[PDB]
Amino acid sequence: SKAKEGVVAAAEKTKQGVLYVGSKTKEGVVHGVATVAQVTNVGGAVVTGVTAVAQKTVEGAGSIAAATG
Amino acid sequence: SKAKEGVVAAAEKTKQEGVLYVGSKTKEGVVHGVATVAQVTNVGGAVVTGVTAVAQKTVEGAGSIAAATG
Amino acid sequence: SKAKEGVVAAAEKTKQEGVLYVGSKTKEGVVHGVATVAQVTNVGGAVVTGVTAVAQKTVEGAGSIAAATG
Amino acid sequence: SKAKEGVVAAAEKTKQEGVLYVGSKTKEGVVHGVATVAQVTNVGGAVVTGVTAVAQKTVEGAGSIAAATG
Amino acid sequence: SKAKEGVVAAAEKTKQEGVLYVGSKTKEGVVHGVATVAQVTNVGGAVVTGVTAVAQKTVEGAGSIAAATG
Amino acid sequence: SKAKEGVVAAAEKTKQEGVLYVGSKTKEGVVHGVATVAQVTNVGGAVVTGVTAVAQKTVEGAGSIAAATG
Amino acid sequence: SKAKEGVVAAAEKTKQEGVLYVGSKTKEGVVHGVATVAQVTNVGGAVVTGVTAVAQKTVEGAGSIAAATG
Amino acid sequence: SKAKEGVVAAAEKTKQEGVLYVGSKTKEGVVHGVATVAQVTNVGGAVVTGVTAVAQKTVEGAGSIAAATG
Amino acid sequence: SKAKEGVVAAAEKTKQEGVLYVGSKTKEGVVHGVATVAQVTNVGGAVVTGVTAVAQKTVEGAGSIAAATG
Amino acid sequence: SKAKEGVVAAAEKTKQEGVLYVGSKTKEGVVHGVATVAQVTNVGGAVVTGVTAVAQKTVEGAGSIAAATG
Repeated sequence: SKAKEGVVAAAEKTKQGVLYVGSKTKEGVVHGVATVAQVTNVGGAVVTGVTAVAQKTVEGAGSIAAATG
Repeated sequence: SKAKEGVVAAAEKTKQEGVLYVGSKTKEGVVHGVATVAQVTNVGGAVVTGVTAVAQKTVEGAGSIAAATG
Repeated sequence: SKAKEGVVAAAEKTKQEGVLYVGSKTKEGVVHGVATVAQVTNVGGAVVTGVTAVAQKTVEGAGSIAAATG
Repeated sequence: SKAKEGVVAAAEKTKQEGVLYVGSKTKEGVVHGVATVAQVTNVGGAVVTGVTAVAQKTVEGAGSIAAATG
Repeated sequence: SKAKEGVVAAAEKTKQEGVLYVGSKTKEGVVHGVATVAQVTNVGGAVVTGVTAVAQKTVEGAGSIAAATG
Repeated sequence: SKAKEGVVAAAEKTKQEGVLYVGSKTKEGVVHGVATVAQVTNVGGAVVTGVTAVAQKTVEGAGSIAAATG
Repeated sequence: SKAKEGVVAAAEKTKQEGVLYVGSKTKEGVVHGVATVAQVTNVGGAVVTGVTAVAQKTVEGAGSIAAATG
Repeated sequence: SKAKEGVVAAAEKTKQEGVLYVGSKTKEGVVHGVATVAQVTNVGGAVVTGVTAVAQKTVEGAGSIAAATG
Repeated sequence: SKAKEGVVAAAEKTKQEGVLYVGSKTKEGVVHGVATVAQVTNVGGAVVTGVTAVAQKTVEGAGSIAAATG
Repeated sequence: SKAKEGVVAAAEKTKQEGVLYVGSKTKEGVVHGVATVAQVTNVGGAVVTGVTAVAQKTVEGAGSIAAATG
């Protein structure tokens, strides 16, 4: 009895400045997340560009659980 | 008895000057944010994509992803 | 009786003039952030990709990744 | 009974003029952040990739990665 | 009964003028951050890659990695 | 008594399945043809100027360019 | 008494398959033809200026270019 | 009494499956043809300037260039 | 009496499957033709300037360049 | 009486499967043809200047260049 499952228990969180970005381009090609022709979780930040800035980003209580077959 | 299942349990949160400037000047931008050509794709946090991509204070709290397969 | 599972228990967090300047100038950038050509890919912290990539104070607290295989 | 399991228990965290400047200039940049051509790939801390890549005060606290094989 | 497992219990953390200038200039840059061509690949601390790569004060506190064979 | 003359004396001629093929393909070309100032110019042959310039059997007989300046 | 003359005596002629192929493919070309100043000029042969310049059988007979300046 | 003349005196001619192939493929070419001044110039043969410059059977007979300056 | 003249006399001609192939493939070429001044120039032979410069059977008979300066 | 003259009496000609193949492949070439000044120049034969410079059968008979300068 094939059963390609995935057994997941996942979370908790019980709680109780200047930024400047200047840019100039010409003829840019960007591919953020591709898939050509197999899972792809994301639980934190994925930043993609020609200029990519990430500040104070991934702060607290993440969970990723994957399964397969 | 094939059963391509997935046993999910994913949630909890029982919680009891600022300047941002972005100036840009492009020419001929070709952007593909999230593609799929011819298999699942979860997202539980930020996915930023551009020619200029800024992300500040984004993912804070109780982020949960389960996955299974077919 | 195949069962290609992933047995997961994963999280918790129980709590109780800064200047950033980025200046750029390009010509003919070709950027591929996360590809897959023709295979799991978890992401639990930051993935930053560009021609200028700056990450500050990013991954602080309670990250968990569990994977399986078939 | 072939069962390519991954047995995971993973986390916890129970708590109780800074200047950054980045200046760049390029011509003809080709950047591939995370590729896969034709295989798990966990990520629990930062992955920074560019032509100029700066990571400051990044991975501070409670990270866990668990993998399996098949 | 081949069961290619990975048996993981992994974490804890129970707590109780900084200037960074980076300037650059290139021409015709080709960067590949993390490739895989044709295989587990964990990451539990910072992975920086570029023509100019600066990582300051990054991996500070409570990481854990565990993998399996195959 | 200035006299900044010019004597031009220039003419006479007392005369008693070839295949040509040109293909061109351009993206974003820019031409300037003969002149720009911020100064005479006598022409009696071909001045051919382009991104693809072909001149076949052009100047034949009694080309008689005269010039004089002061 | 200045007389910044020039005296020109210049002409006469008392005269009693073939395959040419050109293919050109360019991208982002820039051409400046024969002059730019910020100054006499006499032409009687083919002045050909291009990115692909072909001149066949051009100057035949009594090319009589004559110039006299001050 | 200045007289910065010139006696210019020049002409006569009393005359009683060739395959040519050119292929060119360029990217980002810049051509300046003859002159960039910030100055007499007599021409009576072919002046060919390119990134591919072919001159066949050009100057035949009575090329008669005459110059005189002051 | 300044007289900075020129006596130029230049004339006469009393005349009673060739395959040529050129292929060129360049990238990022820069050509300057004959002059960049910040000055007499007589031309009566072929002046060819390129990144591929071919000159076949150019000067034949009665080429009579004549110059006189002061 | 200053006379910075020049004198020339010059010409005459009283005349009563060839395969050529050139290929070229370059990258980042820079050519300057004959002059970069910051000055007489008589030309009587093929001045061929290039990265690939070929001249064939170029000068034949009665090229009777002359000058008398200063």
